[PDB]
Amino acid sequence: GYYTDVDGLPIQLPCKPGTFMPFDTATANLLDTGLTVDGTQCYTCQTGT
Amino acid sequence: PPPTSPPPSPPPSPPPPRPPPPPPPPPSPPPPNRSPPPPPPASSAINP
Repeated sequence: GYYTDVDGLPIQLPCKPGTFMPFDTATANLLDTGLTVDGTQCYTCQTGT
Repeated sequence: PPPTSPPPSPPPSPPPPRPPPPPPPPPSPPPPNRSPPPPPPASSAINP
């Protein structure tokens, strides 16, 4: 659910509304194939969500 | 009568020892790494 951009983050920040982070790159539901979820960027929710 | 023969000289006194020296100060610390590296541009879009 959460994400961390910079290094010295004490607690992992939660994803803001209208965004979603899947558990893994291949265990997502609606992700354009040309991207992956390293864990530092919370992707935007696809059209019709 | 001739006087009694004088006695020989007595031994010299013992000498004192020498103390040890204090430790020298620690070496000067080096300054930190040479500046930051050049900034990155940033790439692409990052939009799903």
